[PDB]
Amino acid sequence: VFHKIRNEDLIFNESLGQGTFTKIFKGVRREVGDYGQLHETEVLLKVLDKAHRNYSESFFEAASMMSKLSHKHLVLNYGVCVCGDENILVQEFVKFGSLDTYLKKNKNCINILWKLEVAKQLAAAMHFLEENTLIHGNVCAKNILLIREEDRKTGNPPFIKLSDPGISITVLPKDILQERIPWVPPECIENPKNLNLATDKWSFGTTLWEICSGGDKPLSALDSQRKLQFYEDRHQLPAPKAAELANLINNCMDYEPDHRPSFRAIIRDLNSLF
Ligand SMILES: NC(=O)Nc1cc(-c2cccc(F)c2)sc1C(=O)N[C@H]1CCCNC1
Repeated sequence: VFHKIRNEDLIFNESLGQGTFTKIFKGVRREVGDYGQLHETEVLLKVLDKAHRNYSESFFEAASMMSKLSHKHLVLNYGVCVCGDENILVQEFVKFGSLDTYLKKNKNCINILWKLEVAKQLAAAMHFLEENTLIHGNVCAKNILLIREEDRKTGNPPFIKLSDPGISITVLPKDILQERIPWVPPECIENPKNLNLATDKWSFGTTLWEICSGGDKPLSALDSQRKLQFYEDRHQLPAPKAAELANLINNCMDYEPDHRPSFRAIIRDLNSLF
């Protein structure tokens, strides 16, 4: 199902961080492109920790998810590297990296109309998954990649893409899920089998909170057991200073999954701002 790329066509360079049970690297891919021309393509190389190769089917399923469909806001997958004892995804390389990084570093420079722009693009991506009845399962600012930055001359907005969700929370071990509170919904903490489309509405609300808070991670001062108890007492996240989106956030982060608004409704809400 995955296109096969030979290890000798791939150079592994700098380390770009890690995900849950994964390492990610900037790489270079030599390939034949349109019109027969040879190219050196920057790629993202994503390697599943060999200590955790038992999650490999989830690893590769989460990727084929993003390539079932084609959409302008979904990161492209190029294939899998065929090299022996290893599990390596080859993906589009996004130059400006993760949204959470970019929010922390540019906290000052971001205004309400940049949040709103990014928030809209994300909602358009989620709307598109919605219509296809496709669950992402791991919406968060770190899984949003900045294709391009705002341009203060052309007035052109940033453009973001959504990364694949990684190993699924249906198989991940319980303390990973609990540390992912409050991106993981209450119903999924209670039972990961409760993964639904309404999962992504909650996480979207958490991601909007991240976007309005300049790289702050919600509930970060709270250890695991307190995160759990936050959900027992049915608390809501604090209103972000930039508070234009607090009501939308709370509306998405509804403890009742069936009451979370559709992304069509969310987009209307976002489009009704001055
Ligand atoms: N495709 C691509 O460029 N990805 C990509 C590019 C990143 C990046 C790009 C430029 C500079 C830099 F420091 C990092 S980070 C990242 C990524 O996908 N990170 C994972 C880590 C944890 C959760 N899943 C997101």
